[PDB]
Amino acid sequence: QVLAAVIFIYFAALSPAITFGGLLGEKTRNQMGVSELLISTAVQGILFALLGAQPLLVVGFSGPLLVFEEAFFSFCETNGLEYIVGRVWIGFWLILLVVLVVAFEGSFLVRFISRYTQEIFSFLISLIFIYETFSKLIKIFQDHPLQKTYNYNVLMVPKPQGPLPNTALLSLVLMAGTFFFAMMLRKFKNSSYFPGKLRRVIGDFGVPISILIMVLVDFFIQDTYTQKLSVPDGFKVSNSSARGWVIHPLGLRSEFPIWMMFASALPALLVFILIFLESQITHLDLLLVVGMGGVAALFGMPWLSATTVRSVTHANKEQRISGLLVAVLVGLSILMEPILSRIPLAVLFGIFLYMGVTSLSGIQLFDRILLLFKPPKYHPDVPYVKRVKTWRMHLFTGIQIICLAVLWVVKSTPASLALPFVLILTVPLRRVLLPLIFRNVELQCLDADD
Amino acid sequence: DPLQQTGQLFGGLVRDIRRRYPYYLSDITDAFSPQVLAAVIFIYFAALSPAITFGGLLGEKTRNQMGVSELLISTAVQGILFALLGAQPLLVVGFSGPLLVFEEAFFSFCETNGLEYIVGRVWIGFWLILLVVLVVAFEGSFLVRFISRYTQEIFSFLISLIFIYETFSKLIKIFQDHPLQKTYNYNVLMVPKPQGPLPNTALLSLVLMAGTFFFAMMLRKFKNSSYFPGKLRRVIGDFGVPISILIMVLVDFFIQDTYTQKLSVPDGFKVSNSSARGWVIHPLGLRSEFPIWMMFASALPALLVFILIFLESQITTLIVSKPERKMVKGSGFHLDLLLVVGMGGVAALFGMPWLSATTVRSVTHANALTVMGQIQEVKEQRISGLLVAVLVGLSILMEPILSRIPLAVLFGIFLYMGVTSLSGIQLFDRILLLFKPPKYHPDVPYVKRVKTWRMHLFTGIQIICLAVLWVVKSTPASLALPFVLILTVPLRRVLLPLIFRNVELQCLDAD
Ligand SMILES: CCCCCCCC(=O)OC[C@H](COP(=O)(O)O[C@@H]1[C@H](O)[C@H](O)[C@@H](OP(=O)(O)O)[C@H](OP(=O)(O)O)[C@H]1O)OC(=O)CCCCCCC
Ligand SMILES: CCCCCCCCCCCC(=O)OC[C@H](COP(=O)(O)OCC[N+](C)(C)C)OC(=O)CCCCCCCCCCC
Ligand SMILES: *[C@@H]1O[C@H](CO)[C@@H](O)[C@H](O)[C@H]1NC(C)=O
Ligand SMILES: *[C@@H]1O[C@H](CO)[C@@H](O)[C@H](O)[C@H]1NC(C)=O
Ligand SMILES: [Cl-]
Repeated sequence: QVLAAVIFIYFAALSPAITFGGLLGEKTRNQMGVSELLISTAVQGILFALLGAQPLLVVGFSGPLLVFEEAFFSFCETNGLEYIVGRVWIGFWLILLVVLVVAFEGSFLVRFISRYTQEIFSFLISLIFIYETFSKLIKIFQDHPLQKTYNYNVLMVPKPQGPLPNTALLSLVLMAGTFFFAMMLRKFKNSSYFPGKLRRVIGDFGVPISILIMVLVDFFIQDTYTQKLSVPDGFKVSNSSARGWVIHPLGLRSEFPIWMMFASALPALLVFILIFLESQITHLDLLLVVGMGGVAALFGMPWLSATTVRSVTHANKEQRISGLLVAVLVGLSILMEPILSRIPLAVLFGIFLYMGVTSLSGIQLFDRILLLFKPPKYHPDVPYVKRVKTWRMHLFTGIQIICLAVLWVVKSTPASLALPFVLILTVPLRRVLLPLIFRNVELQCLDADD
Repeated sequence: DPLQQTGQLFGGLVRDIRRRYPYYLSDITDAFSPQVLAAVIFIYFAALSPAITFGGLLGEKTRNQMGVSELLISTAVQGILFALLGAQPLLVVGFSGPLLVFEEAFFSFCETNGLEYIVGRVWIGFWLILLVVLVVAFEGSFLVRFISRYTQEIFSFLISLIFIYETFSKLIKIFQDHPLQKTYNYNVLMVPKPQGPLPNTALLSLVLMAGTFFFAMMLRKFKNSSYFPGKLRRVIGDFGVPISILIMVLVDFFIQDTYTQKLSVPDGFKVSNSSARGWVIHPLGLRSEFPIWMMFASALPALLVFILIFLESQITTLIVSKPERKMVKGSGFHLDLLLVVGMGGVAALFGMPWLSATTVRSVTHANALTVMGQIQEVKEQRISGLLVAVLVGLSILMEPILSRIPLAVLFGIFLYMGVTSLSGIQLFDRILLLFKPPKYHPDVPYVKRVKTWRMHLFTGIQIICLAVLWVVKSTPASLALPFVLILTVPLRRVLLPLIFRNVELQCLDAD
């Protein structure tokens, strides 16, 4: 049973890892791509299985880190600075910050983060995925428009340099099909058909089965082009003309400025905020995560977070061996270059939209947002309807919606590096400003801990 | 009882009239509701598009003896008269697939034997009128007492499956006409139709069909949901199919440079081949003399056509007028059979096609007028079918609005129609129960009082019958499909009691 459980924890680890880094590649001009994230996830999984206190957590790239990497990439492109050396110095500031945390007693702010901030954070991260996949679809339709005629001798060796006949519609079809198949396998896992063991096994592999089906569909279409996953053959870096394997803190093409080394403290404090929040939703493990992320930043490798996983690895000392096996197999996943380069990006974007929509379903803020449109006689048995009036809970949800709108406006500004600051500013809003608007009983009934 | 044998001649017809015609003012004023307008807009497309497709196919199979215009005019006139005079006004009278097979087979016979096709059709219609008057006089329609849920559900499931299969085959044909290629010809002529492969036509057709089906199903689910005010929710859910059609038509309208196949109607109210025939067919030949023997040899094709129309039309009437669908105003079988076959025979005199009651269209029309909430009641009237027939008749003059409707949107609508027509069939429920474990079977008598492997054996015998009927539909002896269906009537009554116990037979088969 252990040999079967390590197969399951592979694919559950594989599907975001091949997705996010691909996103990261398209967000970083392949300077920071699939291979860096895969090898970083492998080495950090090995080290976390060997040295971690709690092996129930798994380490991997997540959405908030991707948003921060895009914010820093836009910051560097606007200021003309080098990106990955700034990442190196942010990492150095992370080592010094976390060793100060160890020198102090610990993180005493764990009680200040409430259900308010976690709901706002998760609803913002789920809203980012849908926006990103729809923006990618719009970009594909802008690259290859629906025209009466096309130039049928375009050159495609670096990238398609002109419009193409059926690429945009096939990308839309692949995205919709992958999302639909993932949602229906998720439905089938909770249905009443088939034997229960076989139904649960099939529904547990909902993402890999949909991925395999859509990859087969695109593979058996011969003439139409669809953009594929950019994966190098071996242990090589994604963009060799951009950076080497080891990245010196001084400079690659231009030396790093004196001012931005000491000013690297300000973005590095926000990395620690983002790692702290999503590890709390899912301090020795925080030490290992931040320290390994800062060490891996020297090699141009991504920071990871702490995420929880289902009880399949609990049924596998045994759970530490399973983590080491899945980490070394994630390392060996880069060796399967042909079957990873035959995967379209539209399949991964359908999976991306599926993960966003699935992540929306467990949030009480989303439940109240749906409760805005229902009549008051259809509101459920939950205590925040029986003990809080409909107008008061609607005002509460409207305030949270206003906060989400403020966060989305700030993320759209050029100064989008201040998103963790504005999002941690909701704790002074909850602990100070909300008791002036609401009463007490409504406040312990709405964002009640559980 | 609506299915009884009285000794007085034309007794079933006069009692059908006496039981349905007092409800005429309620049949007029029961339609004053937005759901009836939504049903009109739904059934108009659902009855116009098969008329266009079958008229084009008929004009291809013959030498334009019977084209799109004749089918549209006949459908409009027969629908108007059947709505104004019928005993079951919720039936939809239109062309069907077996009728096309008979018309091409009879055209092949008349071309081989050198006879005139339309005059032979006229004499077939005369014999049809004679046999339907004789059958209604003898009250022969009571024979449909011998059609139980076995034959009804087998026929309804077969028709729904062929509908879904035909829609998917149309989509696959659209893919085959415009394949996914590396390169295309830029100057493809478009005047009769596209003469070659085109980019973005197959995939956009698939996207339009999928989007229309998805919007129809989501707006169906919104009707039974708990969101929005209840009145607004019911109004939006009632117009779910028109809203889906409008949304995807607007999506196709805002895409400029991509070709999609649009709905096309003939121009003007004229015959398809003015040289071959006029408006009125003379029964004593048109250019040559009509032989006397074929005047008497029309009895066998008239019997075949009467058997076809009788079985589809009466099994449709038993399906729509089931007691589980909460029909209260009453139905009619003798009057409906008399009207359908008599107007078919009269329309054959003008060269117009004869028509029958179609199962999928009539079930869709009744389902679009059923008030949900478990079924409370059905909005039954004579205005929705009359307006659908009138709009089919005026659809030639509706060219600027019908030229903007792509065929893929209607293909998604047809897929939605087939999927919703599967619901309500116990054979489909047992087919679904074949895949569920016995833990999750519902609280129905045929699960509680019947062992689960016996229920599965009953379902498997029905699947064997469906497969045999599908094979008969595939082979060129497709006109024997009703007769093979007749073979399911002794199968319930003779062979099944040898292998099943009596309580299991009244539990699995009921009324
Ligand atoms: C490769 C597999 C091929 C199929 C081989 C299938 C061969 C096969 O064994 O299945 C028989 C199975 C019935 O099995 P059976 O009812 O005896 O066993 C029950 C069943 O497994 C339920 O799913 C369980 O409920 P839950 O979910 O745990 O809550 C229940 O557990 P418990 O709670 O009572 O203790 C079990 O007792 O279902 C079918 O009849 C046809 C399924 C459709 C067959 C699909 C045909 C494609
Ligand atoms: C919810 C609704 C879903 C519906 C999906 C239906 C798919 C049917 C596919 C039929 C293909 C076929 O048969 O394609 C046929 C053609 C080749 O035919 P040819 O050589 O021109 O034949 C000419 C024959 N003549 C000469 C008689 C005219 O192949 C292709 O160009 C490749 C089509 C690939 C289809 C993939 C589309 C995406 C499907 C998955 C979406 C999730
Ligand atoms: C990274 O690769 C891209 C191609 O996607 C290239 O345009 C860019 O110049 C590379 N970055 C370098 C060389 O720094
Ligand atoms: C009309 O009839 C003639 C003779 O049967 C035939 O040749 C012709 O194709 C038909 N159709 C048209 C449109 O003329
Ligand atoms: Cl049919």
